[PDB]
Amino acid sequence: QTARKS
Amino acid sequence: GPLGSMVATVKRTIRIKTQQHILPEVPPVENFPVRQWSIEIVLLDDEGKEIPATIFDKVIYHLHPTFANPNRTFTDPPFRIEEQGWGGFPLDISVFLLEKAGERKIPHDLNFLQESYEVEHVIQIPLNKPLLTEELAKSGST
Repeated sequence: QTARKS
Repeated sequence: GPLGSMVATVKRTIRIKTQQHILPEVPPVENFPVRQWSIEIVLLDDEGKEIPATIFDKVIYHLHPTFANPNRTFTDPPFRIEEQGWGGFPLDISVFLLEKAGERKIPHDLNFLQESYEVEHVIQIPLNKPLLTEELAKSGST
């Protein structure tokens, strides 16, 4: 749920 | 308080509505699942009720550069975009007011912290374009 891109 | 030319404007609250869920049939990317996600935009009236955001004749979602053709244009409320991906990201939503009254860049964050979540943003809108002013009357005082 906290996955984020760069 | 407003100053100078910004006195001749009204504030309206926009609500950005985001939903997302995992797509199991898509292979995870580096063990991260791929999710389908959607963003829509509505306008709130003086009482807080959602109404179609007809004060915009165009919305452009400026997606993270990992998306193909990442600038996605929509012309009809609620300007719903649907995409798939594996990571959240900040994204600017350009909303274009009627009668060339102006672009507003609304900062959004697309994330997977909830299955669905809503964020409100206040924008300032000029009162010098007759068709826009008439449209603005639907959502409150002008």
